[PDB]
Amino acid sequence: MPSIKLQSSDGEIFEVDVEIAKQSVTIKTMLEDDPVPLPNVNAAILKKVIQWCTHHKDDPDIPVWDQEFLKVDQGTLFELILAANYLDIKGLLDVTCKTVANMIKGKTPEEIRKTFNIKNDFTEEEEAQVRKENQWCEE
Amino acid sequence: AVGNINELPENILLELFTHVPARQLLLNCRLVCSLWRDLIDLVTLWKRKCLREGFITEDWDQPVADWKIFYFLRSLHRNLLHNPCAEEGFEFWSLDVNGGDEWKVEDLSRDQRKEFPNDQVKKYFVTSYYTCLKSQVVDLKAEGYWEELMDTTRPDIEVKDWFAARPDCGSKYQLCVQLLSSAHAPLGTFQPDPATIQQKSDAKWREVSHTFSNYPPGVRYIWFQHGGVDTHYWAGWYGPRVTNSSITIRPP
Repeated sequence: MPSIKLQSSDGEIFEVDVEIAKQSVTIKTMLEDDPVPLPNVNAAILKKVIQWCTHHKDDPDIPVWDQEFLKVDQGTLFELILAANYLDIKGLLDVTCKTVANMIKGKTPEEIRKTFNIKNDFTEEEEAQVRKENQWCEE
Repeated sequence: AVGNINELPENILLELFTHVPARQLLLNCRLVCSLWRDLIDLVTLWKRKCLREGFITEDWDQPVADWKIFYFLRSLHRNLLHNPCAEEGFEFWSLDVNGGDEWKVEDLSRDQRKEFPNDQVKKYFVTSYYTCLKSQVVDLKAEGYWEELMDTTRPDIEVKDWFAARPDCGSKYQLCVQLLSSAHAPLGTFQPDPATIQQKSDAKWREVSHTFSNYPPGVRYIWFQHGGVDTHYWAGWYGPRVTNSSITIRPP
């Protein structure tokens, strides 16, 4: 009202209030008579992005709503971060990045590795070298 | 699909680390794997935590030996002296000597408020006609400066204080600041030369200032004491006035 058309990576087209879909600084710039295409964002992920943006269109410590909305699996979080990054939507980049950062809080190295299924790259002498460099910072 | 946090772009991983409290990044996250260790040891992560929190801007143009250190110290930076202007009476201060008609608290003139390059000094402490001294001890650990930070980095310790005394004043302004060990044993003392104190005793607000550098390992407390010591010639009902005292720890 007026509305622009957005094509996801897997065919599906979407239309959106032009001023809601300008929380993205990427598309904002592109507007300056087709459908704009988005290689890196698929349907599942694009739908949540316009959603997050419509809820946040009227707007001037992670709001309750943002927390429930983001109660998804690691993998779709990751893709959320990426779209946010590619579309350049600061607000969304920030809560997603925080939400992932909150899963790193309070945990040991082994506990972090396990949450994200990361393999210990390290030799035991490389580990010991890292604790040494962290001397200034321990109690 | 991204099937693992480490398939994210480096730039995003940096962005994530940004939101992890720094202490935890260093102790826990440098250990998770070698990618994380390499990423966390880049200047750019810290450089831009600093930016997200106001400690610096785009026009930052000074060499910084270690950005992790720089970051923590700026993050902890604030006056470590409680109730330095007299917004809450004598709370937090020991009236070590409280002679005469005693220490008072009183309001600054709107004219005298300008003499501070802060708008936010609205009161002072003033001494009586006999000697009056007060004190406060800073507990470094308890203010966020853990031990190995003090010992390893030896960050600069900056002390300031403002007073006003007439040249003719019946009691002379005095200031002593000592660094102290875990035993409360002195590890460096500062008193300003009395000559340059008398020089500052026109009737206006003057700063006095000092920075301790290269102090030894072991510093756990700082003792700060000030007031007026009686000259023994009467010259009025009050002596030095003092306010806006401060102690901070700055990136060295």
